[PDB]
Amino acid sequence: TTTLAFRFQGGIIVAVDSRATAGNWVASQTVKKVIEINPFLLGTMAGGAADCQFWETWLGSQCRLHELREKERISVAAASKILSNLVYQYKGAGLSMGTMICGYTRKEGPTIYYVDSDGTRLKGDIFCVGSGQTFAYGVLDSNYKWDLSVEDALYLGKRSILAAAHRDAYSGGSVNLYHVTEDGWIYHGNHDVGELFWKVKEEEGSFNNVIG
Amino acid sequence: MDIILGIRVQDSVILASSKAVTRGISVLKDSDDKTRQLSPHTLMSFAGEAGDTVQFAEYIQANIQLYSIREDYELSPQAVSSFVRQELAKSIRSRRPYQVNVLIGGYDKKKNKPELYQIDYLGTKVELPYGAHGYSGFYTFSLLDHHYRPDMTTEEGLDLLKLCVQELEKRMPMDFKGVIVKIVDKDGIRQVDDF
Amino acid sequence: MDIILGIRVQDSVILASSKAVTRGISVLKDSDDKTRQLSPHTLMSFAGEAGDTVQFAEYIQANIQLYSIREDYELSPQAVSSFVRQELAKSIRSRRPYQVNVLIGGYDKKKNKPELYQIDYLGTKVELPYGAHGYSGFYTFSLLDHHYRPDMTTEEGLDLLKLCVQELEKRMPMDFKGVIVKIVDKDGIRQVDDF
Amino acid sequence: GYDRALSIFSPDGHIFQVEYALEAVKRGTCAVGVKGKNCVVLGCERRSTLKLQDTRITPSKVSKIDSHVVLSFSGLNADSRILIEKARVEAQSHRLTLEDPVTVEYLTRYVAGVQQRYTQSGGVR
Amino acid sequence: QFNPYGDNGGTILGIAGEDFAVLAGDTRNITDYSINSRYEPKVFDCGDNIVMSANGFAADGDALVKRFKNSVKWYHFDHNDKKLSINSAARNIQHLLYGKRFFPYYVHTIIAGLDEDGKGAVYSFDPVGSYEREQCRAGGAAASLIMPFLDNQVNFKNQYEPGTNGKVKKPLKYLSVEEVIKLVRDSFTSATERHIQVGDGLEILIVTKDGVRKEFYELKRD
Amino acid sequence: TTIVGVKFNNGVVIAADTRSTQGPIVADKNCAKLHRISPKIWCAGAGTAADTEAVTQLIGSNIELHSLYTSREPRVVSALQMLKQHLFKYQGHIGAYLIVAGVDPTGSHLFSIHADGSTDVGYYLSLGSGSLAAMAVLESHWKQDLTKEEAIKLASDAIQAGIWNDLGSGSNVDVCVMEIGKDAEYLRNYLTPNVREEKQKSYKFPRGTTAVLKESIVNICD
Amino acid sequence: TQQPIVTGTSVISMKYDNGVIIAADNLGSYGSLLRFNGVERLIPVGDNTVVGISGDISDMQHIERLLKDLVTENAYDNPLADAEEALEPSYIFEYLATVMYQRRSKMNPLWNAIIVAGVQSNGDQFLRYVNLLGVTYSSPTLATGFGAHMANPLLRKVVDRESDIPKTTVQVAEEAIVNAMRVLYYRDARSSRNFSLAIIDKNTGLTFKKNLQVENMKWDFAKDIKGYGTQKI
Amino acid sequence: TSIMAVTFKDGVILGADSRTTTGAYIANRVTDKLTRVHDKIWCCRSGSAADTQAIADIVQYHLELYTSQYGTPSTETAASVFKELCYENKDNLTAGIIVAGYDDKNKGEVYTIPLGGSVHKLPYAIAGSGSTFIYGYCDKNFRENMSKEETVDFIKHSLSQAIKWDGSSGGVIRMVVLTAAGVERLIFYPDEYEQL
Amino acid sequence: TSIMAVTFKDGVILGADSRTTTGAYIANRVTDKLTRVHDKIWCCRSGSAADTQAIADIVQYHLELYTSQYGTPSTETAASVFKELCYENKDNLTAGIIVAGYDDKNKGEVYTIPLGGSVHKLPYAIAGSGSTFIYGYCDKNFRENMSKEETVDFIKHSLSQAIKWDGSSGGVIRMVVLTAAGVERLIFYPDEYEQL
Amino acid sequence: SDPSSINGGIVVAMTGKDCVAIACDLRLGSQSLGVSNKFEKIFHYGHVFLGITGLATDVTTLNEMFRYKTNLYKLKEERAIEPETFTQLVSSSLYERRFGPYFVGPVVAGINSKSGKPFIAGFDLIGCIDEAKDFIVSGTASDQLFGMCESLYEPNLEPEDLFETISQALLNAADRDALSGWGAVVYIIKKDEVVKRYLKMRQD
Ligand SMILES: [Mg+2]
Ligand SMILES: [Mg+2]
Ligand SMILES: [Mg+2]
Ligand SMILES: [Mg+2]
Repeated sequence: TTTLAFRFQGGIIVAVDSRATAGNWVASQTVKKVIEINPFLLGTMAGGAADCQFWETWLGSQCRLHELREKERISVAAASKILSNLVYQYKGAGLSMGTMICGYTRKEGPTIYYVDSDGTRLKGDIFCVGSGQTFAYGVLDSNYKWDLSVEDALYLGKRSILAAAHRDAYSGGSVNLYHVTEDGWIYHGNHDVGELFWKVKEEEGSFNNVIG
Repeated sequence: MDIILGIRVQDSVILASSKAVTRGISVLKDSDDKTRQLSPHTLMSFAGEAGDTVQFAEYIQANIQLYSIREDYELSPQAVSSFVRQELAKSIRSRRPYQVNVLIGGYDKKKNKPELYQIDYLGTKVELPYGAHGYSGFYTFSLLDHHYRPDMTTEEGLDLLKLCVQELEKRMPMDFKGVIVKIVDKDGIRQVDDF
Repeated sequence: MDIILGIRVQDSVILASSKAVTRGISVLKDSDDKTRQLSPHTLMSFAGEAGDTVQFAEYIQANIQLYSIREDYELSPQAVSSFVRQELAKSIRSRRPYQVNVLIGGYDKKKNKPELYQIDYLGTKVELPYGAHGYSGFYTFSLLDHHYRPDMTTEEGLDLLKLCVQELEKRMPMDFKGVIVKIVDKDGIRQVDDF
Repeated sequence: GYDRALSIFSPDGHIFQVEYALEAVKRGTCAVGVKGKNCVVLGCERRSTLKLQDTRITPSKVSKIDSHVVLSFSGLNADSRILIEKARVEAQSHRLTLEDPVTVEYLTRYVAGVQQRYTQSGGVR
Repeated sequence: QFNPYGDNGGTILGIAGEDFAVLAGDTRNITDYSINSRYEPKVFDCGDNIVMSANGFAADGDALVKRFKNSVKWYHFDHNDKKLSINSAARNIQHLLYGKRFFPYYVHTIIAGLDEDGKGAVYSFDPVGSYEREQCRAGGAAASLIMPFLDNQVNFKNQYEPGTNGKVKKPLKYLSVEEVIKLVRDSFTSATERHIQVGDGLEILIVTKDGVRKEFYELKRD
Repeated sequence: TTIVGVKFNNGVVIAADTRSTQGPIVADKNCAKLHRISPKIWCAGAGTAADTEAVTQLIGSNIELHSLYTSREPRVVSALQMLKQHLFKYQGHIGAYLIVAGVDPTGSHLFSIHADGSTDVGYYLSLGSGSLAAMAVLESHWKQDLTKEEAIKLASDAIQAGIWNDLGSGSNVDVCVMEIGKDAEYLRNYLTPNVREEKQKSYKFPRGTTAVLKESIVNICD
Repeated sequence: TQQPIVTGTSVISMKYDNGVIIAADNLGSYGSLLRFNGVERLIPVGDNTVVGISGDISDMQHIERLLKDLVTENAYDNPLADAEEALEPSYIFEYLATVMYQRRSKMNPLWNAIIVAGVQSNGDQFLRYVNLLGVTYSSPTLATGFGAHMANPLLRKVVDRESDIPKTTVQVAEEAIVNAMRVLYYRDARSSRNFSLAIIDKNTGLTFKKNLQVENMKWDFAKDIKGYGTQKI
Repeated sequence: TSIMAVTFKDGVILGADSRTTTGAYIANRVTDKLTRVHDKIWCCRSGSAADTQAIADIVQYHLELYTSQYGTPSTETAASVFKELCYENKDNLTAGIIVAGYDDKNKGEVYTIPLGGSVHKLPYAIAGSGSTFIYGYCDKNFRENMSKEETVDFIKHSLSQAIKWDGSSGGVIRMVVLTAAGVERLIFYPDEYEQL
Repeated sequence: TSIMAVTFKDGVILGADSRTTTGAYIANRVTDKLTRVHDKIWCCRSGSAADTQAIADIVQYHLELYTSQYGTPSTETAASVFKELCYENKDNLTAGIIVAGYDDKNKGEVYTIPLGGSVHKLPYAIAGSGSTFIYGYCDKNFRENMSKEETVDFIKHSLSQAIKWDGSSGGVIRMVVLTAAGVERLIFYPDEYEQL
Repeated sequence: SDPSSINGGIVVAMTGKDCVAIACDLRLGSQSLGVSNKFEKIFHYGHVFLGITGLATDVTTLNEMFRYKTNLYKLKEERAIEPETFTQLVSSSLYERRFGPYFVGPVVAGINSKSGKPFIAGFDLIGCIDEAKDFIVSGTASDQLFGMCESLYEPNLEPEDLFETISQALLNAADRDALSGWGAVVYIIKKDEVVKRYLKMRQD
């Protein structure tokens, strides 16, 4: 995996790849590593596919129960903390999860929490997570400014996953893009790296290391 | 050791190499030059097992200097890189292998082209536009994939390298104490003093 | 985690705690506050196993806040430190022990004295003029042995701390991304924003 | 464990033990709550058949549950301590898990829920 | 030391058409270098137009299939004989597998049927309950031999329109049940040639709105 | 592998399957496990394929040089002794399990050699993963005083037991017959009971299907 | 977690046109020591099922008691216990299969390989295997341990697929089984000469044969075998 | 393996089963474990087939070379050569060998060589896995100066029992009789010895 | 240990050596390994002294309680109680026990219970480390319906040999005779049995 | 710490009508890190073609070694080495390192210059020769190549058809392997012309 999410002037970008591996066997190129918890909440998935898939959909059930009981959408802080307190109970048992809980609420604004299976929970503006995280960081960090347009932000997120999909053997397939604003999350498509790489190479003039 | 990079631009090869030497919980030195001049137009940077690194570098240096004197001639970067690779390829099945990774940056005067060779301790050689050894590459390769162009100037190369060092200084867990940067071109080898 | 220090001067306790959070070869965060206010005049810094640290800190915080509400009263630093120690002393023979080391800095309002308590994950408590956890102490204890005086001011304390951070930034292998510094005195707990 | 159904229905549909608990409240000292435009005031009678009291230490009738919420009561004093202690624990547990203090409605719902549970559990009044 | 797991070999394969779906599997059951049986089926009709195979360790696969069949039975009892949709089956199976997260069923599971719009559906699971809907999936011993073939022949990957300079991809389209069965049979005969645990027989279960049909073909017995 | 040797009236016959594996994968479907040491001394080999080939070629070479030096037809006991002493020296690290047989001026001979250097004498022998399937047949059907045609049948039947029942063995049956007073006849692919069935479909692609970036003529001349 | 102490080697079996045959020797080995020689490893259940067991004998005796108790339990409040509600082979097997998998799942296996041979009430032949891991499978021939390696190849020459079963008589099938038992005595170092054999036929019912012996053995050729290579005398 | 060698009035008799094993699989049921290192010096082999064969082959070479230079070697000499190989290579051998031969001066002699490579001259010797089960029997039934027929019976009964209890042992019982008369090979099939 | 139990015409006799060992040190040279679990149901103990004692003590308790409620237990019943303990606690026991008793209906009976906790009813049984060396002997010399004196001799000779070869076995040979007549304890010292 | 799957890569070869094809990917990585997109694994000595997968240092070393040996062969024999003969030299040379082997999966392809016959062969790391009429596979996606070839292949394909077949076998095998890909090269070989084509493929 490579996954990321960053905060900026116009909300939150979230981008992930779609590869799943069993060692060096490429098991799937079409995995959904973002899970839509509600119209204002997203969770990313890295590590054990099952662990992430199972506990993040379980998280969605807990979030849904919160708004039935409290007549109010759950805060990102509280949603992330349900998940982190859950995995902390299983600490040592061998769960494998690197997740980011992204969303907007009125009281918090756009918010990202990194949550992993050792029980770490961090609020932050930028995180990249997974086997390709360093590659995504390299691009993202060098071109990141708070003031990016929504258009430029979407591309950076997509371009950063591309960077990692290219270099990291255990990342690839396609990119899935999301924008999160005050009004909720908006999907911005599935982008096969098959075509995206060549498209970006030509249009951007990058990837010269590659035989064109 | 740890951080060594190399970028080949239009008319030069640039090597950047970290200055720290750490044993245990102490940084013993913050001004270490992890490089040896093999010939006037060939420079080798190196990283790996303590002691092995310098011992290997100086051994290769001695061998190339000997060749130069014997033939009153300078081996091409390709020739030097192939000699180095073979030496490492022997080493890997020895009783005690040299655990050293190297970058060789040279300017070939017969072709008027700069050349960068990346070789690991197994004797795995590749010629590259840009290269790195260790964890360095996990940050820099993606960044250079994006910003690198083949027709860049030496100055564009240095700025591109400043980006790499900035990223490493942000995301790397260890304090590698900055880099010594060296340029290899048609006029030989010089060191950038302010970086 | 890694770097947490504490200095007790004439009229305050000062805690300094590193800002980096590193998992693997990536610094995930460079602005992490490794501290929890337990009561208005008691602050606890912490370092250790990922997840365990915050979970423990927040658990202690919840317990002390509960006590405060129940008695409409603030536990003395000594009382808090003893509660914390016992909690860790239980933990060490559990199925899975909390692997957390802490410094507790508090101002005792009944005695008008600042107090610094160092407690490791085994529940080993000591009151000290200055303290540290992890490799930090291997540099700072000797330095504070030299420059520390018992009658120092808060400002003298901060300069003494700047020396410690300077040394750690010179000799420590890892980039801990500076420190957040907090002062605990008769008026409560405040954060120095420029360090 | 002692199991007896103490709160049960009578033929007329009343749960007499709950209604008798109301009589204990009716016997308790008066307490009043008035809310302003920008405040709430809690007032409490203290019966004056007791002189030689020590007002410093005698449990006050208004209890802080958290720094922003207070609870007062009429009825059995010893009973009230149990509700207050539970409420205070839940207040800290809410801050720990939700990272936000309780709403007054939430805290009230919790306390109300405890009271209800003691009306259909074996072995308790 | 007692090892509670074994490997019974075999391999399975699910393909989804427009208004049908197939789930194929060989009938060979092995341990080590011995054949236990040349005809031991491992693809099952579970009711409600859902076929299922749990390939790998047969004892775990049989327990799982057994439990899911039982889950379907109680779904009827508890929800007024309601039909268990394939998506609902998939999610139930996730919980069956993940319920043994710390002592897993050693199986790659595949189910096939029709979604609620009458379209063909295939879902695959890892041993601890990660699942995904797909047009196409092979599981088991020869999965690595078969899957890339299916990428090429079912989803037309790496195939471009002739003359277009590799600029226009071959267009995706559904396949007939006749074409899909050809691809299944060729997949298994190829796999049989190059994998020792694959052979003896091939049994395909086809699923349409009319129910569940079977087809059986001999495979090489060496 | 399955390999066998069977003695008869006037000589000796050996046989072998033709499967080569890398783990569960079949690497070669038609490999030759019957090795010529000298014209009338042939060797069936099981184990590490390169080891059986090298050790058989080496001793084959030294036997030739010996035959020339002595002006005599080579004997089986020489090949046996040279093979066993070589393999013993290597303590099993050369993984060659051999059935040695042939005719020479002394008569007809059948031996087996394990990897480790131990030798056996017998009228019927089997080695390899399929040796138990083969030996079951040999123990069932062997008798003293077999004809050439009976021994071939027995031998190839024993290999077939291996081909069908052992996952380590498959494809074809090779035979070699060494009769006294005659040239040895090597019968390559004596049986071929595992011919691949007609595929359902041709996968020949429309020309231009594959996207190309560059072409160039490669110079192979001087 | 266990290690087997006193053990029984192969159980072999096959279907023929009217029923099933199953056999197993009478030995309880203690490692390489051939310790006990009167051990019956075929256990009949009613007059329609025989359960053959290999592996740990202490666990075999436990299973005997389970089966014997199962019969008792089935008779309780059952007027048709010797009729329509008699124990079928398929019932007995599913019970053992259930137990075997439960025990492996609790990391405390019954260290056995089991073959249940019998005839159902509708005349159908039943032959199914289950072992310590709870693995189950059916085949026209079935054998455990060495039997799988040496008997199955011989028995499969008689019944190589389903369609060969009506063509196989009880005379032919028994011949093959008895021959297979001889081969295992030649080649399995944990086998004995003495064995038991049971036929369950849809017409003749259960025939249980005790104290059989491997006979018609070839050993004469041994006298001609001298040395290990070059030795002549 | 079950093996033994027994001195008697006229010379010595060697005896052995015929089972070679790889685990529980019988790789050879008609093995010949009685091996000639000289006209009237033979050995019984137990342990690793490879080791014991390699050893016997080397010894045969040595005694053939001894014979060419110094004439017929004594049984003691043959046993010493076996010992030298077994002792000096004790780390890399699994060989329990019994040496038996007939001189005309010394009559029958038996030397046994266990794993360490020690040498032990004895009236009779038993070895191999199956020997454990007949220590009792053989000690109670052996007498010195038995006749040929008595010795054949002693060996036949003894190895019968070793074979009965040891699963590693089995097949036929081979014997080799060493006297002034010459060298005689005997064999006894299961149907005879099993029901003693 | 060397132990055995032998049925004969009038009942059954149990026999045992007297050596208890911790390593090569003899912790007790006069041990009594023949143990009463009922008037005429006894056992021979081999394996861990602690395990076999703890077991016999439990069994004696069970049979005393059985007796109080249902009268005298059969030898089969006693053997079943031993088995139950040995089988169900097989992971935590090292106990090889022979059970022997005298009914008036069933006469003499011998059940042996090896490590797994399997049960084996036999005419006679041998067990313990020393038994390996007398399988041969005992199979050749045992007959059914022997007299008391013949059985005492069979046991005396058998255990004599087991003791001769097994270093773990030794000391005196204890026997216990179980017949309609009653219960008789016999002992035989080294100076007698060593030179049989 | 499994040398054959540190660098990654694949090679496949096929026969057709009076032609052969040999193809390889271009990736060289260090486990998860892709490093070079230009690492060709196919070499030629005269008209004999050799592909080599596995540990890249041994790939390079063996190329340099077989160039050495074939140059000397040619000087002494006064003719270019043929594929049957070269195949034997490869086997000799690998088995020479029996107990300290090169960690490689070589593949030989070529057309005999005298007989005109197409020829392919594969080798294990220790020199065993796998000869085949149809195809040879090698590398970290060898399972995948086996599956592609065994279904896609048919005998007697014309050079232009064989090209499509081998290219599709390689490409789809490569895309199911994390350590193979990043480019591809195909050699179509006829009696006296050899065409080298670089394929467009996904770069993840
Ligand atoms: Mg086969
Ligand atoms: Mg114990
Ligand atoms: Mg003794
Ligand atoms: Mg990639």
